Amino acid sequence: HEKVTIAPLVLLSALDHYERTQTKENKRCVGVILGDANSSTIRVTNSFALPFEEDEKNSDVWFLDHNYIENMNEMCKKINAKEKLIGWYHSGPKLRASDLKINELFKKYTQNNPLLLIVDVKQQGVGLPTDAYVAIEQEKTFLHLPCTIEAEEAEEIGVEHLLRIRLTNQLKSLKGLQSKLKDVVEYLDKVIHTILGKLQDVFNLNNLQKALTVKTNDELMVIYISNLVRSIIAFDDLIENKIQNKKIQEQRVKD
Amino acid sequence: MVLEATVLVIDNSEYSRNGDFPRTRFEAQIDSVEFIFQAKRNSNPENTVGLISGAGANPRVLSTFTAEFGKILAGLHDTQIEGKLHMATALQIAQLTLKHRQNKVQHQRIVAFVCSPISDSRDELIRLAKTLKKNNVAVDIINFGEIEQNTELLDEFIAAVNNPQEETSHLLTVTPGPRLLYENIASSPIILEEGSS
Amino acid sequence: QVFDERIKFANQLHDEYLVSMRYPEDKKTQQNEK
Amino acid sequence: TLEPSTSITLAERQQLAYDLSISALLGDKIYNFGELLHHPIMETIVNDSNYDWLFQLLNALTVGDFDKFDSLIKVQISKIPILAQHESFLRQKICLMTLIETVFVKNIRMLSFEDISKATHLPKDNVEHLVMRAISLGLLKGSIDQVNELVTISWVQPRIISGDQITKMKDRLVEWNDQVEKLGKKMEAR
Amino acid sequence: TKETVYISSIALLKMLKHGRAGVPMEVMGLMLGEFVDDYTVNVVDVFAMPQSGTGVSVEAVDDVFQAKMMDMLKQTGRDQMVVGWYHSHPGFGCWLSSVDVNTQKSFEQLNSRAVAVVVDPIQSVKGKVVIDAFRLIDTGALINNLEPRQTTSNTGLLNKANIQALIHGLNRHYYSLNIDYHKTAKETKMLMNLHYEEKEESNLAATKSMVKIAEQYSKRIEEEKELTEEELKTRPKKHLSETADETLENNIVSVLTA
Amino acid sequence: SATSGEAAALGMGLCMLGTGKPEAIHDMFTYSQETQHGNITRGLAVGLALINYGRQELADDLITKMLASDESLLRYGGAFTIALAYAGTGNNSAVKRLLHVAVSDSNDDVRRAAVIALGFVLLRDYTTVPRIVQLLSKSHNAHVRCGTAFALGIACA
Repeated sequence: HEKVTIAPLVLLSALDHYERTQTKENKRCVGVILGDANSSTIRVTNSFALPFEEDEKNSDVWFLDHNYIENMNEMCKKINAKEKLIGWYHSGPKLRASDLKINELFKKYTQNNPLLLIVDVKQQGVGLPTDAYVAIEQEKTFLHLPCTIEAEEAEEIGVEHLLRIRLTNQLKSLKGLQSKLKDVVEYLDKVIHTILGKLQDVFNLNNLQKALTVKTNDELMVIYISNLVRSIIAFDDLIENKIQNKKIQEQRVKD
Repeated sequence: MVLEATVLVIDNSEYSRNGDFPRTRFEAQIDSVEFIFQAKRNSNPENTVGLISGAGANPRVLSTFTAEFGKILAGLHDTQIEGKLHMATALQIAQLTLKHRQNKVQHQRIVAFVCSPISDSRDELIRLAKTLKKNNVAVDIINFGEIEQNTELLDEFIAAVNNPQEETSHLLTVTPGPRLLYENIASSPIILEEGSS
Repeated sequence: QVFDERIKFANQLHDEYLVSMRYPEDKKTQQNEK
Repeated sequence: TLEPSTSITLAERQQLAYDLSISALLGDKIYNFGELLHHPIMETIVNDSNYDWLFQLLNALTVGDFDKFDSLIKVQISKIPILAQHESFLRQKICLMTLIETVFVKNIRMLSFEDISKATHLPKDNVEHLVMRAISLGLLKGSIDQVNELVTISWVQPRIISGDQITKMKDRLVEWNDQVEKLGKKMEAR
Repeated sequence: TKETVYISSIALLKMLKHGRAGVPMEVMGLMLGEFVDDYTVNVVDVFAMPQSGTGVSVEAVDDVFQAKMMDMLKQTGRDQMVVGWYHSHPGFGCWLSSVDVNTQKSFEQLNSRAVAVVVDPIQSVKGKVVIDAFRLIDTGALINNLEPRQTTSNTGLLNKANIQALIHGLNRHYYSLNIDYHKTAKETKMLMNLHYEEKEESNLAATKSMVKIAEQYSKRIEEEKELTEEELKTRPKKHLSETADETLENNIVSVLTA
Repeated sequence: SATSGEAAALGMGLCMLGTGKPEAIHDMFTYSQETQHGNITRGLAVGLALINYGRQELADDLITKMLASDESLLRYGGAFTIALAYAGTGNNSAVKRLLHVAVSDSNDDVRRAAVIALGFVLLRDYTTVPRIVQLLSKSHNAHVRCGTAFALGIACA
């Protein structure tokens, strides 16, 4: 499928709009993103912040000002003519029921499929909390795409100024397992469909990995064979340094 | 008289296309917004009028405060022509809209044109009227064409927000006589007793 | 299992290479040179 | 799309349910009786006047009595030649999928000819004929070995009608959560 | 003297991306923030001026476009006034020309606290951003001639030529400054997200390597055979060590898949 | 007002010398984080070091809280707190804490504050002072080489 790539300028901007706005009482901060969604890799080069207010007890009441949409368009076209509105982002990982109503507001302004961006301001997860969903025909479903970081000298350089393998992956696997454990327990309390369909396919596709263990060790010893000649070459580097240091000792005594 | 923020709430519901005005009443409110726009813009040097459609299109906003009538009149033709009117969630949209106005010294006022009566209970309007009363928000209700087939359901909303005419709680009843549309709200105390016309 | 003990002999000699390296050269800095 | 709007009255549902009963019995495409339980088809109609044959579909496929199939459809319907070819195609899927979940323990889904020959009451020639037809449709990735009398079957069918394995798979996820946690703590110290 | 000018971490990436996009034309943008007396300049948010082909002249500043955008920023949570503007100088150092100084003099009557910042997005790609600020004179600590800018430490004058010629004598239209950035505990982890999504991407390199696993180790061993004969004809080590180091890391990752 | 606030921060520290007031520790530390003034914040960090004088292990409560903060000015005064409390006869754990602050932290002002604080804990013996200084005087970050230069001027003078 497609891919989502976001520069750290957009990631840091969405995370800094929570403290500046001083949003409290468990509310959300909605903002718009700019970029080019026409290619297979969506690149977000710009982001903004718009005022958003929605009632917690009533999900049928929402308000969004359209002046900021027309004001930022006239502002960007006078600066960067290659940037258009590809969608919008939210302030939290948890999805609400208003995602379908907000999608109808930008469908007239956006000339392509609206991109749903999800950014966690709390950063209570592991790895990259930022999520990217794509709304397509289901009524409507949200297809998620992997989010990456843009590699360029216009962004990552400023990151290096501010700031300055499997062990991390195993901790990420525990996060995915705990999500399925709580989903099954909470499902039984509400009773006594798409999740159960894909759950039985995981078990049948690590008890099954033991059948290939006979053929697994075939390429495992090759690593040790590659490491055997790897360690032998390491002696030629250390012994040559000993011979080099031995010649330095003779130069200091004769001096 | 002084600077104020006017928000016009129209009705896109199914009964708004009736013949209270010649041709289609759904297209009649095009002149109603234009009449208020020309009256308020000529009274004060800086004034803006908003537009909110809460019937059948969900609580959306066609146009916010602006000084141009081009996009306001154009958005009325392509909007939703039929639906269900809900005045409980529509007035809450204009409340948060008044914070986006130009000057903070402008008087808060909401003008809503109700075509058909809502099917929702009137208990929600009791707590809604007390919310706008504490923030000193002027409420302008125009009820026309719904008085024949039903009693006014917004009378309880006005009774709780009831205030003298110098502050809030302005209730109007248009006589169903052979009178022009822009002349119905002209004789009503809306643009009367102001600085200039 | 045999391949594991062979690499241990490599890392052992690397640490034994670090046992005496700079030690005979420690007296070169304190003694005044030319 | 009929239930939400566009003439939700029961006038059009009575003529539609008559077509749903004919398409479910004859149609070999999507399961057999599985889709009938999802939509309230039999709940909106009566149990008599040739509407009872839908209930006999679940009892004939699970049990397998030959007297049930003969009385499941009379001559006013079965005279259509479509059922003559699909007569053996209805019971081939249910009897096969029943033996798959029964033989499954851990890594072994393998079946033999004698296990299928008892359920379908057919010789070894008809075993490879009926099962291969369902495999070619994409329902199973496995195959059949005629020499060693072994049938290897992979996992394709999503196996709907859950609730038996939900409590069982919940403890299996705990086993995976424990193995990763134990091996994860060992990688921190060493 | 030396003065510490605090700049938010969000303003750095915005001023860098704006000036780096267009290489020529020497773009410009405004800033927002607060002040602490005369010895501290704080920058919170920055503003982006519209593009013009005049190269930052007196006609490139639009008061109509500036007044309309600041009214929308007050409703988005920005209460801070304009602390100055930044000007990009690609290919050069940090210095002010005759046009930049004359343009800077036009804003002295409007806001005397305005700060003219010289940013170089081109030469800042080495990991250390080269940037400097120039503040106007609001006095109140000064009048005619006095000694502002306490807390004198860290870097020196630098700049190029004329700006460092007169510091205490003429402080009016130009004097040197320093750049500092303020961070918090939450903003640190915001850029730490670079390292199960990455777990699947880590196995993608080993997935395609399983087909070439015979050809991958073969090309490495045959390469080490030619490097070994190089040391035999010597009577080298750097080329042999760098080749072997790439093979050691590839073997450990393959074990991680098991 | 930061004009007269710089003197008030350094004035209260001389009154808290020796034992000092226990309630003055939490009041000056909490107000420093809520102060937006540059000269007042750096002055309170120096004042916190003047509060605890000769406390040795009794000052570990304030030392831990000051070193745990991510602020630049708060980490500056944390090195002087160890210097005054451990002044004269010191502890082996006091110097170890000063060495880790001048290495891991990237602030040039905090690194130089930890290396100059080594002269106060070594006041017991002035002979072994240059032994540590000669190792830290050859390092990079000339700001550190300045703080190590006074280490012989604080003690061996």
